[PDB]
Amino acid sequence: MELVQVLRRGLQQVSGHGGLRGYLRVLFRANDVRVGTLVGEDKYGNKYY
Amino acid sequence: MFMINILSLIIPILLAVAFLTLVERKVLGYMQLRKGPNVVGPYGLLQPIADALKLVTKEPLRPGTSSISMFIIAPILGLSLALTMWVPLPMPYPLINMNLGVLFMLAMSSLAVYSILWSGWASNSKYALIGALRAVAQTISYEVTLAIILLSVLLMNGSYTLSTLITTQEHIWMIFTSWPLAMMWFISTLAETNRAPFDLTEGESELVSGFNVEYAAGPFAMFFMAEYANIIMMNAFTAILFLGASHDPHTPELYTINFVLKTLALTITFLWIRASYPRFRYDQLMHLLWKSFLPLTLALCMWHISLPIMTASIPPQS
Amino acid sequence: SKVKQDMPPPGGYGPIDYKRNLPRRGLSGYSMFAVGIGTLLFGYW
Amino acid sequence: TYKFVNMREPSMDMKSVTDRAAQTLLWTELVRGLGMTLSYLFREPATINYPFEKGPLSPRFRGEHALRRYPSGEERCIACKLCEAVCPAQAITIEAEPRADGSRRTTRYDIDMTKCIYCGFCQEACPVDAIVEGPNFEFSTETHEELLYNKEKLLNNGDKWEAEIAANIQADYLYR
Amino acid sequence: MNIMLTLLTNVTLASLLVLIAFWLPQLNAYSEKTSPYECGFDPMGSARLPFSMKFFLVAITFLLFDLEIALLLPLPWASQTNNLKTMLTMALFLLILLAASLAYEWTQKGLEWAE
Amino acid sequence: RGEYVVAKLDDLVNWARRSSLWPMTFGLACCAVEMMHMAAPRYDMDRFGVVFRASPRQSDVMIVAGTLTNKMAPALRKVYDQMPEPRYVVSMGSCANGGGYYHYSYSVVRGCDRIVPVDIYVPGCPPTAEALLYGILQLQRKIKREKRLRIWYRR
Ligand code: SF4
Ligand code: SF4
Ligand code: SF4
Repeated sequence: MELVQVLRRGLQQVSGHGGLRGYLRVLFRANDVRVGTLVGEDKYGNKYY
Repeated sequence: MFMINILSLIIPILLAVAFLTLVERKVLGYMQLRKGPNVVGPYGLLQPIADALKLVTKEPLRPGTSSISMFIIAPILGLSLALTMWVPLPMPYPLINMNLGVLFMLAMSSLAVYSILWSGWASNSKYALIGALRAVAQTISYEVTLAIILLSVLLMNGSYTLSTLITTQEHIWMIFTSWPLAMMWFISTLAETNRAPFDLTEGESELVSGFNVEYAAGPFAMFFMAEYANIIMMNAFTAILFLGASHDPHTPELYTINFVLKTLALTITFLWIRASYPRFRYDQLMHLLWKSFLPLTLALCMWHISLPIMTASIPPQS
Repeated sequence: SKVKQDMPPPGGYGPIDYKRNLPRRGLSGYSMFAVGIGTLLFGYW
Repeated sequence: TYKFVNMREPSMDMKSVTDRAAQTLLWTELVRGLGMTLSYLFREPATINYPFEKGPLSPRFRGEHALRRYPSGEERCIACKLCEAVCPAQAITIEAEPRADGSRRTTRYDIDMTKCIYCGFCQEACPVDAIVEGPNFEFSTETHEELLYNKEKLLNNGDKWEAEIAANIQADYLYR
Repeated sequence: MNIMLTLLTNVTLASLLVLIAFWLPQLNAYSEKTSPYECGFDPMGSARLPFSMKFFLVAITFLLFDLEIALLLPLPWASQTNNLKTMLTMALFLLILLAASLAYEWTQKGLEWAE
Repeated sequence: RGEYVVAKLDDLVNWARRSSLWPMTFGLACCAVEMMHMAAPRYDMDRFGVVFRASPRQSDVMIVAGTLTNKMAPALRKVYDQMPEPRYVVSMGSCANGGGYYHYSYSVVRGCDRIVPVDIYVPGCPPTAEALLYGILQLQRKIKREKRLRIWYRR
């Protein structure tokens, strides 16, 4: 059942990244698929995960 | 619409070769703990486009110490033969029903020497002149083993009609009857396409590239296209020859799916072998076939010609 | 304060394996030849 | 003591010869490596997403040189020229002078980054921790002149990478 | 027609690829590019000299074996004959002669890549 | 007008060049080993479309990795002179950029620039693998800002 579990997690990350638009933006710009906790934000506009 | 079918044969093979240059760089890297190309588009899907554009718009240098006629003809031969050698393949309904399809394609398989020799000599470099003869000797000395293996395998099929080969297998995978033979055949295929275990022509210590040294940009990329089209073509040949599949005439798509899956699996085995094994030496390379492969192939051919007679199971001629 | 620095734990350290533990796997040569010949024979039948 | 590496000669019974003949004919060690590489294919790929993720470092990391300054804002360099006498590549050049206030600061303090070999000898030589090497390594330039630093460039480096250098020194001065 | 049409399509397609390859890009055409290459140097005064070789024997025994491969090619059609016994003995003769030629090649150096 | 079409076309071309630069290795000293570490699993140069392995005939960028001595200089010169256009040469390491530790030697040239044009100066002794990789990315952004056909159309 870990296969359907990882399928569910893969469909969960598309929700974690602010929906389809945010997910596609992250995939195309940052070459990343995973979502981490926002540990901080600098003045210039970079999110630290 | 015949020409439309032709184009539907060439063009998809061209995209297949193009994305093979991505799947190899991904498979190899993952085999050696590398993520592979995933920056050009999603999961590196767009990467083959960029390198192709670069090589098209890269400067093609004319070899000053060369006769341009062969410097241009050799890519023509290598590429055109590689694609037209896809013509008689048994897709559920093969494009051209040539009565001697297997012999047709085996004969065209020998023609790659006729690009190798002109590339190696016309470019006029030491690495080129060495690698031309070395690679020529490789491929010609393995073509014989390919020939006896093809004959011995076919002696149970019935004829040289390559469409009836499916009808030969139908029940059981043909490898189950000729696994000793296929094990040689596959390896000889690995030798004929000049792959890392058996390449011997690149040899990036003493041959560097062997034949594609002075070739640059487009004519250079054409030989890669030939090389990584022969990969798919011979893996597909082996796939049908030994790894049979079902084919219901009312549903042609089923055999198509099974066959493409077999071809992908065999190409992945190609990449699998190259990602692990060391590279042969010319001494051992020809020792492998002259001393070891050829006697076993001769004996197996004798076995596979005597077997249908004693079992009273000669295959149907028509 | 007492002097302290990067030191091994008081119980030393756990053993570090160095012997080649290359695994052994595979049927007997007779078994391999037998299974190959049996698959062959089924194929010919 | 010593161990002989390859004296394990094989036996010659029927079982051993059959096994060796099978391994030679029915390629086995070949398949062994072919399956090991498969195990490495399904594993987790070791790859760091640059530049989004950077490699791990240490507080002792030696990188771009920089000229720090006291909490009051005054530059720590008293131009003792110890760092110039220490740099094995002689990439450091100082000219000193009695300033208007008087404190002997450097009229000229330039480090030839193309001559520098990034050893950290200057910082350990400095008796006031004036010269230091910041954690920055992201200063790959386009022109050779861009690399040849000046006193003002070193001061700007010390004023940009400053919280970094202060934090690293606070975490490392006890070791040194 | 059909088959010939496929061969024509493939050769013209290949020629378009080479034409775009050799014509589209732009080159400054400066002289020192023409200097040949060998791992950093140029191939001195060679890459066309007669090639003192030894595997010529392997090259020629290739052809000598290729004739016999051509001889044994008709086998799949030949197995469909009434007098199977003669076909069996005589094909077996052909493969035995293959093996005997290889063996004489073997013991008398021969296929042993000359030194 | 023509700027739209020519800019889109040359943007396509320079993107294709940018994501498929092929290094000509050329490691002379410890900078070579650091570059090799940069192609190791961790940083994985091969991900970015860079291929590390490249014969000098089929290559886009030379990394002068290590000290360049007098005896080497003619060989490096013949290698670069044969390099097809476009050819951007990056110099890694203080030794290759200019002088080095052995700046005041007798058989070491005082910089790759005195031998061959340098497009990106990568500092470090050695430049830690990711610094090299950042220099490669800087060259990629340089290829992004390329206006060949614009200048042709606006010559
Ligand atoms: S690390 Fe600093 S002190 Fe050492 S050689 Fe380089 S510039 Fe001079
Ligand atoms: S050692 Fe420190 S104080 Fe002395 S000249 Fe160098 S930077 Fe200035
Ligand atoms: S710059 Fe440093 S690492 Fe590079 S070659 Fe010179 S001494 Fe070696």
